[PDB]
Amino acid sequence: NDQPSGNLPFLKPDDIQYFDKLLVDVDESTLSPEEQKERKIMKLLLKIKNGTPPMRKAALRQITDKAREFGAGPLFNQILPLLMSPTLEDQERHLLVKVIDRILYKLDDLVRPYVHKILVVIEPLLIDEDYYARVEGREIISNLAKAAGLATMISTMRPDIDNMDEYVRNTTARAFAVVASALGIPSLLPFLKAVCKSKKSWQARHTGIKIVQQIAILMGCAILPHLRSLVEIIEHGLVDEQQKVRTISALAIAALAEAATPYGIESFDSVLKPLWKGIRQHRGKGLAAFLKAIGYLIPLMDAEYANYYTREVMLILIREFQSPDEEMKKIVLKVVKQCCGTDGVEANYIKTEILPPFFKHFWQHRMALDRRNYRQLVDTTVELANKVGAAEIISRIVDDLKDEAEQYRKMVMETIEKIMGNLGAADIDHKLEEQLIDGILYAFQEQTTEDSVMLNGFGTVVNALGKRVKPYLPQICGTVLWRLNNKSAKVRQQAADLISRTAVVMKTCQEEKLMGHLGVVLYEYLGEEYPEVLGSILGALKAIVNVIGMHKMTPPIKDLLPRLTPILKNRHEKVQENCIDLVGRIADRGAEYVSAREWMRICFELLELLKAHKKAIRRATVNTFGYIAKAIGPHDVLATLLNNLKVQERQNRVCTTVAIAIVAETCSPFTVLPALMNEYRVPELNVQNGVLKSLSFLFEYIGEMGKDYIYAVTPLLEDALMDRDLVHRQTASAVVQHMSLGVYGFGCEDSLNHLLNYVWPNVFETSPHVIQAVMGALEGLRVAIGPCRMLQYCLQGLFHPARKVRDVYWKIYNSIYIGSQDALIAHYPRIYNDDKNTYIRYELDYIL
Amino acid sequence: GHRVIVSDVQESFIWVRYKRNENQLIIFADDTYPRWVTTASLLDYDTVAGADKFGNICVVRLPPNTNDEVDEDRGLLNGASQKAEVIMNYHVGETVLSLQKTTLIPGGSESLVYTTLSGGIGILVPFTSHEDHDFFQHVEMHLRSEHPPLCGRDHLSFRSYYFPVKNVIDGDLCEQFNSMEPNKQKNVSEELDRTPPEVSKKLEDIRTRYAF
Amino acid sequence: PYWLYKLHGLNINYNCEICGNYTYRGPKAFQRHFAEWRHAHGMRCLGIPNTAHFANVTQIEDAVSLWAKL
Amino acid sequence: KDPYFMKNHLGSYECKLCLTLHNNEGSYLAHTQGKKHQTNLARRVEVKKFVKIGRPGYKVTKQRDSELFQIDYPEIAEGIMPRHRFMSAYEQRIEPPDRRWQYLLMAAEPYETIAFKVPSREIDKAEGKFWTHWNRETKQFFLQ
Amino acid sequence: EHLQSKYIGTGHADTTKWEWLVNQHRDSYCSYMGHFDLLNYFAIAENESKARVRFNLMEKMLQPCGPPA
Amino acid sequence: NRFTVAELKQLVARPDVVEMHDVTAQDPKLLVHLKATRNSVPVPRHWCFKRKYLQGKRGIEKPPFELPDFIKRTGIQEMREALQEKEEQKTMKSKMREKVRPKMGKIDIDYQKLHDAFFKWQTKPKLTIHGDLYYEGKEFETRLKKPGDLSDELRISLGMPVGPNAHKVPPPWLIAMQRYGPPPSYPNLKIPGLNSPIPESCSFGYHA
Amino acid sequence: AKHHPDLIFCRKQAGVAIGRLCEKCDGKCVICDSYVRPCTLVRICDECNYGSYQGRCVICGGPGVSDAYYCKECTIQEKDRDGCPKIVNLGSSKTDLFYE
Ligand SMILES: [Zn+2]
Ligand SMILES: [Zn+2]
Ligand SMILES: [Zn+2]
Ligand SMILES: [Zn+2]
Repeated sequence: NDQPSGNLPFLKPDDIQYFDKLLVDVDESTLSPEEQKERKIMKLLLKIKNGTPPMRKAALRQITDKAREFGAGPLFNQILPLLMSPTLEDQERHLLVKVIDRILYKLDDLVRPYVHKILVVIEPLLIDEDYYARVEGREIISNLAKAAGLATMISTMRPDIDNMDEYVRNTTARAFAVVASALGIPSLLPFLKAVCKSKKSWQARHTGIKIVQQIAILMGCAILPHLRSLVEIIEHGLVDEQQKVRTISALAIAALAEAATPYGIESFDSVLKPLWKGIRQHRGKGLAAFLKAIGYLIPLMDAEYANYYTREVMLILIREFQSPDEEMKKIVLKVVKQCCGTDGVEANYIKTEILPPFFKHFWQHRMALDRRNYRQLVDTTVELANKVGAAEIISRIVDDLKDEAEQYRKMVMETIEKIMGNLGAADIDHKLEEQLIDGILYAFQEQTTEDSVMLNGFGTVVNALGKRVKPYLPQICGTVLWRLNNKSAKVRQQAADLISRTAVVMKTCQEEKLMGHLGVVLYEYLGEEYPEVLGSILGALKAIVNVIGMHKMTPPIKDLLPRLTPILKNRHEKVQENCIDLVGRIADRGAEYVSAREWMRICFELLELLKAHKKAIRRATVNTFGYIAKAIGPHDVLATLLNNLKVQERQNRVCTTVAIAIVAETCSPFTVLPALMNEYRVPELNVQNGVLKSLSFLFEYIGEMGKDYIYAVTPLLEDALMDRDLVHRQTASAVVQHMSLGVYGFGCEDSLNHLLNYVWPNVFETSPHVIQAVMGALEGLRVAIGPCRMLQYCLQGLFHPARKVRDVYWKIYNSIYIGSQDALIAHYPRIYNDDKNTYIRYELDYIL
Repeated sequence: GHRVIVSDVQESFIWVRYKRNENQLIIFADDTYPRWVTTASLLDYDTVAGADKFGNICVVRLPPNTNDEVDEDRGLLNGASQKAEVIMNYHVGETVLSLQKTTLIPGGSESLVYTTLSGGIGILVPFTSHEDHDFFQHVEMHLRSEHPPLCGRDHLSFRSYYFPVKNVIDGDLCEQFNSMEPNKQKNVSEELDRTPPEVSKKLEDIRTRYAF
Repeated sequence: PYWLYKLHGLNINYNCEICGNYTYRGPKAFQRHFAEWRHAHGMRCLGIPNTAHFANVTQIEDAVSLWAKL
Repeated sequence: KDPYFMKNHLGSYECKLCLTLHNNEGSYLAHTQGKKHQTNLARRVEVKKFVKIGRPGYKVTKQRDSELFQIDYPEIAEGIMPRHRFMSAYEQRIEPPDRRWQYLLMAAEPYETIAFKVPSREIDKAEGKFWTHWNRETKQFFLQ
Repeated sequence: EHLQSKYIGTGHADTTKWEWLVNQHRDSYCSYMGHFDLLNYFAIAENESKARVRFNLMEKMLQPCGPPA
Repeated sequence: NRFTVAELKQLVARPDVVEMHDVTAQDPKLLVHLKATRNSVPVPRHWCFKRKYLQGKRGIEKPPFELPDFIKRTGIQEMREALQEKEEQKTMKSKMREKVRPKMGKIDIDYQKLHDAFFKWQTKPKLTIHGDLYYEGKEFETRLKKPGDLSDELRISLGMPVGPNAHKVPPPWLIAMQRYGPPPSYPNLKIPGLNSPIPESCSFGYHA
Repeated sequence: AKHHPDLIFCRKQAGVAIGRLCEKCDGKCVICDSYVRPCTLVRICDECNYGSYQGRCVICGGPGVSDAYYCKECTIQEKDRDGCPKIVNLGSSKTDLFYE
């Protein structure tokens, strides 16, 4: 035997150490102490790590419900060496940390010895690459924080501070920051005060100042009330003999100053003199950290000191534009952004000597490759355009819209689109708008990627030029149409998308001839085999339908929608989404255009525009059902949606109960309501829960018009709440909730008091969906019939002998109490005095 | 006459029958709510309007059967057997200490005058026809939307402070139709499909008919 | 069936003194037996009227005190 | 012909003696086999299955006696003697009108069962031990 | 758990009679002095002024029912 | 510590309500006072059961649903029943054929009749007061009559025609009541032809 | 949300920063996730609206487009008068789907 003895999943040949004890069968006796337990919790891990998703969720529920029984001992000494394999995967690591956090709510206060053993596995999740692995790392160290308390964390993570390895020291710093978040700063602030002033080895001080830095970059403005007592910790640095300690003290000052913006500048006053001495006296990377620190401090400053500190830091910034090293390039690229966002630096000084060496030394090719040097450079160039002007920057980078690197043209187009989104296009003269029009046409024409940045740049530019783009629409549209004929398939998709960006600028430029030119052109490009071409065709055609009238467009809707009804059978999500957006706009605004049997033969098509995995498709098709109903009447579309209720699939039945509520309220609801009340007599489960779910949605939609239809459906919910199958009771409880909030303040407090008598015995159910449906119904009846009536129901179960009834009645009383605490004062019962205590509220009792 | 309406200091009105052949005092109806009634007033042979310590005003009308002939062990819910029912609840904001059915102007009609504890004096007047009641309901249902109160307190959730409101239209919100800017009055009035002088005429007709 | 009388409280002895120290093999059956012809006649020898006030009293000396209270 | 299969008010199926709910068509007829249905069937065969049946009408010789039927029966080759029973006309394959008399029924395995109409209320006793004789050697059967 | 730390007066499955009634009395006292007219009504029933009644109520919200049990 | 049902019944001013479990509470005097407070409703019956509150409604067959009368007078039940029984004969050939060539106007009833039946002929249903909770047997305990009146149902079974002639109609125990007296336990019962006039007090009898 | 029961809200003191909803989340009530009758604007706290977290979707964490709203059945139940309704943790959904 080489694979274990059952329907346990496949053992990869390096998983034959951790599940080695599964190839031999135990026949559980003669080897069964708790070992027969741990082999069992061996088995579950194999069903989790290697299994099919039914095996996954079965073993995962079976390991959460018995985590009290298994104990943290065997469970963690099996789980932890499995994560320490050198041959994991991303998803196996993810399912393992899911297994660890799913037992951290059960093994509260039992992972006390296993904190360090968890941390030596979990700490490298914080420095990991993908974001969600970082989030799982932070989440379960916060859970380990709140579960292990505080003092156990300090006893575990203190030997990991003077440790020799830099990776364990950095990850210990980030673990300290996340336990500081989950347990508050002042809980452990004496420990940080201890470790940062400790003087035996500088690596302890470096670690504690790293802790302060990651606390500041983790929790942003929640460091603000404890800021002064925390910068007093750091200020004993910046004068240490080690350069690493001073460098990380400056970086911690920068993180605290970025965190407390704009505040706390009085708490930063004891830091400015060593910062000034440090930037003046020496050069290196300490200069870079000090420079980042002052660049974050000076926006927190008043305008006199801000002006004085800006005008004598520009000298170093011009001195460091020649700098070779990349991190100081990023740092002065950040410092320029904040050093010119204030008053004081006059625009002519910036345009004479700040920006020319800036454009000489920073608009290179290699700065576009690194993403953190891409985005920082474009966001700094935007701020320099905010201060100086639009034309001075745009004329300096507009010639590089015609470059031969795609990333550099992407950078330049992103800069230009952010400038003309912020500032505007009034500054640009006529000698430069032709420069950038030819620039964006060449940059749009010659992209190899599927990025939308050239598209949004084109849209923002021709939105900013407004009416000044008129002698370029012959140049653009002739570029577009010849773009729509290619052997390539994506570049046709680049063309049609462009039309949907530049449809809005031709009506505001008195150009409806050319819209009448390219609507009829786009009419025949929608027989395209490629789905993502035809999706962008439909998007462009939607933009044209919006920007012209519906009833004055040249491929007119008499013969545009009949061409659209076979497009609607295309299973692609893009084509479906754009086609029913367009069919919905045609259906409400232009329903006088087709046969009113064509609307019937497409409202049989929108039953399979459900089962569509996108949820915007599914919520546009139900609005289309409402519009079709408002056209042709709520008696043919309703029979269609009621035949659809027997289909066995949710995402196909709940989104037709939505549609029944939509046709109910877009017409008047009586037009649907007998037929919808008649379908409760169909003896199938799904159709009865369908009419109850659709009554829930109907009452939620109509709101205050439920005063007329509550007596009609009260004998329906009184029948649904007596039914054995608990989905009847959860959906009828949802109907009771929405109806109770819909008839509030109208005097229908008798029907709701009738229905409460049937809702209230479902209090003791333990299925979570039905208990939240009944409890939402109770807190939605509280406002309808009063807190007095709900207190009369919640009374005498508050002190019942069984805990199982006492805790449910106490949580319904908590919902009433926090719902309406003042109104309960009149409604409390009279409770007589015992021997030692007095309980009669005597003040209410006496009478004038 | 032949009936007693005993106001408890905590619970509610308790109907009591007195008999002529015997001399018994038989409880034959009570109310489901607790109230802390201060004073009360009889309106019909059945209904009792009452006011309470906290600020509300209720009207408790007996059910249409409620036979008085009970001669004398279980109750219904630890109380009497024919539970009376409530046909308005309304919050006033002050402890209403005097209720009286009268006619304040000759040539007018009857109206329940209440005098509160903070000096105020108000009236509760019935509606004649359903067109008046529906019109004033739509007027105040527009004024909760267009003209919210100053403190931010929701007006429906002020009048439904202790018990939820029932069958009473707040005319102090309605008579703030004469106190908005005329664009708001034109918006509400065209939403009512009338003209704002006709709405103010209809809005003061009830006051001049019933009271001052 | 073993589990059907272990779930139901059955064959777990409980004794009602007023019916001559009669026996009962179930708590549900016990509180059912209180409103029965046999137990009502067993109180009728005591002269205590059948109401709901005398619901779960078993020993006669408590029942006659409770009826003395009324 | 199952008399316990019920379909309820919501389109599911139920065993009525077991009082059990079943979702689909195939989950009832996989419950009819199973320890819940069989033991409840016992609380609420082989020899019957293997009965040889040619259905050959033997020759009877009725005769008015006074103080009897003479059936010639070809070989059985088994120990079990031929058996009689008195049966009422109330249950029959066609159930037609005029039912209301009794039949003295005679049977033996390989061959057909024979019935004799009795219109009188009482005249003899249709009992096995008291009043039958089996001349197994010559293979004539007796009953009076 | 987190409700009774945050929103006071709620209560749980093990809330005794004294804690429930002391939250009852404290909410009653804050609604007496909160409403103007309940304070009017309690000032008429004595001859105390309104600030005397508010001081008498406010000094009673510490231990209104008696010492705990 | 837990004093029994006896002393708890002695202590409480209303020992009607104190049950088997209330001695096992954590505050018995308060719980039985709240059990005997005025307009509260009691805890549901199935807190101590074993059957998850409605899983005893297994084998009983029930009617589908009775529509209310004002909706039944729209004809929607007859049209919709005929349409379902017509659709139950269709094969998938004609079910997907009338998906692309639909014959509409199959019901198309009117809107004035529906707006009438929801606004003109709307009927108040039969509600209930706030104490009356629900238990599992509730709708089949329907048994919940007076001296001097006999129902039509009982009169069919007795063979006693309702008429006003107090002597030929009377119940057959009339002659015996003339001989032996009126009911010992109804002192104020009045019977026509005995102590009430024969043609005047025709309601069979009355307590007066 | 109500669909995912493990998601927790911020529930700290609501400031002046108006909450925003992404393009995938448009129309949703924050507490209910219903699309009808918006009545009250969403005010998120200051830690949930800081720096890079500005203009971000309340439910998702994606880039916001429109203003966020409570429905009318959250308004009249006063579910808008508890804390900052910014869903804090991303838990057990849209994380394994990233891992698939
Ligand atoms: Zn069965
Ligand atoms: Zn909501
Ligand atoms: Zn927040
Ligand atoms: Zn979102």
